[PDB]
Amino acid sequence: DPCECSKSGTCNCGGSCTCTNCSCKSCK
Ligand SMILES: [Cd+2]
Ligand SMILES: [Cd+2]
Ligand SMILES: [Cd+2]
Repeated sequence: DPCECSKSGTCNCGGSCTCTNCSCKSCK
């Protein structure tokens, strides 16, 4: 299962990360 980021289509890691198995440079 992909991360809500790639799943949903619109990442939302602006501020704090909550989702699991992430891989964004805006959080990581
Ligand atoms: Cd993200
Ligand atoms: Cd994240
Ligand atoms: Cd994510």
